[PDB]
Order: sequence, then structure tokens, then C-alpha cells
Amino acid sequence: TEQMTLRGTLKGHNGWVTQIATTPQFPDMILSASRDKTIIMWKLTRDETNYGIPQRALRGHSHFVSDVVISSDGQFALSGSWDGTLRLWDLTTGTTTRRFVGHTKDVLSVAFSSDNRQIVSGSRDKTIKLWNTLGVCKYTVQDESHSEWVSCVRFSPNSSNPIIVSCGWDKLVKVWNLANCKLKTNHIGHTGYLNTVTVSPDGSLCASGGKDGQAMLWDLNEGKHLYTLDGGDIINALCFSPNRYWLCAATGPSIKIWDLEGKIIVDELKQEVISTSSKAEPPQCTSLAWSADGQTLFAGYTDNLVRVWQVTI
Amino acid sequence: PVNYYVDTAVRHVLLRQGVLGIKVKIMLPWDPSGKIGPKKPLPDHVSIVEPKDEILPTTPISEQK
Repeated sequence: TEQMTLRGTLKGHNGWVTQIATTPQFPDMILSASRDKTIIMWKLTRDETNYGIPQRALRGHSHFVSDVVISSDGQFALSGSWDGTLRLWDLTTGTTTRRFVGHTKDVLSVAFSSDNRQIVSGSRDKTIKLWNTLGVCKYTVQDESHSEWVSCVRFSPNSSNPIIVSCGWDKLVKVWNLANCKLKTNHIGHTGYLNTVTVSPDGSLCASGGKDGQAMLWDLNEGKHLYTLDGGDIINALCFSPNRYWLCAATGPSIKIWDLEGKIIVDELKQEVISTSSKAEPPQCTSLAWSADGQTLFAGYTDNLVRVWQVTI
Repeated sequence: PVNYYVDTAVRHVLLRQGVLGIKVKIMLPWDPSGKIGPKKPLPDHVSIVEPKDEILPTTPISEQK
């Protein structure tokens, strides 16, 4: 079966990498966020000396940047921050065209709609919130929301079932109808708080995880539970492959992949030892992205680096 | 905190042998709203909210509206 190998590393940051984002429109470009308050745009290269260079940096947020996402045309990017404010960036000039305001705390995740005509966000303020791209808020979920911090929000990629999924510190996963503005279904099972939720590109399955170290699968349209996978110590991020039936997870200092035909671990990715006089000797992995080609993986870390892996035979 | 938790007065009284002094000081109770005392707490009085009503066991289930 297929096996990963280390390609190279990217060095231009002064705090933990918080997220990475990519598109099929520009395969020599990637974009990433950090606790150093700024978003970096990278020029990738196939040169033997170093795999990429910081090309531009976006500087307008006043605290940490928590989430970042790119428009399907590759012209614009959207981001949230621990300053409670949400911003839309023109990638050609490196300037914000609009600013979104109306949360009263601290913003943990954001997404674009699959048509890119609507925006959704989640926060420590306990409210999910919906926005028009002209910067005006359109609905607020209030009493039916999570009882604790809203950790993540995501869209289904398909057009024929317009719904969103979410996870929170009250250890529930919830599913919501877009046009009707209402809750559809709870899912219950996890013992710890939740860090992440994700959906397969065919629009069929969820995955979710957090402190309990378990990845649990769920149906989007059949409304029911599927099998549980033990990850290890903790789950920081999850993603499906774009062209294989694989789930991938970032788990403490290591990254891991499951082949879902026969439910088996393909490989686990680890770092060369730097001897350290304390517990948690290696730095942890914080975020993942597969390239639009499917053949290469980007991963971010608490040691201010992005590490790149290829597939091999 | 002395500027809002302590109430004070000073007075004189004249008796046949001369003046005596009186001084009075009172320390007020904290009153969140009701005007018996100040609404602002003392600077080193931290208080912790109690955890409630959790269930320890779980098993995976789904619940539609």
C-alpha cells in the first residue's frame, strides 16, 4: 500500500501556526494563519534549496487569527480573530474590502457557503451567526444553540441538501437547515469537549473529535451513527482526502491516516528527536491541508513551522 | 477600598472640666444592589462557580427534531 515521505519545511513565522488554506485555481500558492497576528501568503517552488518563500503578509487583526478560508475563484480570503472581528481580504492588493462586526467576545471558526454568496461563524459568545457578503448580519440562533463555546461550524459541499454542521464544548454535534434557520438533529456520544468537525467531498459523512482521543463517524442524510476509531491521546484537526476513501487526523505530536475500506491505519507520521528535559518533548501538530492534487500534505506546528509530506510507492 | 467600605465621623462634647473628643468608624457590608452598602467587591475576594448536573456514562445515540 502507499506510504508518506518528508519533502521540506517553511520558516517565516513568529507564533504557533493556527490554520492552512488552499485552492485548485493556483497550485503554486498556499495561505496560513498564526498567533503572531498575521496571515502569510507563500510562493511555493520546486527548487532544491528550500520549498517556498513568504510572498506577502496581511496585518490588520489586533490579536491571534483563529481560522482562514479562500473563495472558489482564488481572488479573495476570509478570516476570524480573538479580537472578535471578521474580515474579507483582496489577495491581489493585500487589503480588506469589508469588515464584519456584531460578536461581543472572541471568534473560533468561519466558513463560506458552497456558492460563495453567504458567510457563517462561531464563537466563545455561544451564538452561531449568518452574514451577507455586503457585511450585514441576517440571523442569530440564540436559545437553541450550544450551552458552552461553539468550537466549529461547516457547510455541506453538495447543493441538493443545504445544511450546516457544528460541534461545541457542551460535547454535542448538531445539524441545522439553512433556509428554515432551525436545528434538525442532535448527536450524543463523546465524553470530552470537541475541537473539530469535517464532511466528505461527496456530501455523505461527518467526522468529529477532541480531548477523548476518539474519531466518530455520522451520517448527514440518513441521520444515524457509524463506527468509532480510537485515535490516541487527543484530536486537534481532521480531514478527508479529495480522491481516496481516507480519513486523516492530527493527534498530539503525530499525524495519522485510516483506510476506511476495512478500517485500518495506513501509516503514522513522526518527528526526529530533539532531547528535552521535560514532558511533551516534541512540538504538537495543530492543522492539516491536502493539496488540490491529493498527492501532497501540508501540516502546521507549535514550533512555528509548516512541514510538507509526499505520497510514495 | 477605604474610600467606599468605611464610614467615619468625629465630634466634640463640652463638660464642666473641658472638651472630650469622640471618633466613630463603621465597616459596611457588600450589597450587590439595595443601597445598604457598596456594589463593588473587595479586591482580593475571588469566588468560584460550582459545577452541576453532569452524567459520567455515555453511549452513542442520535435525536431528530
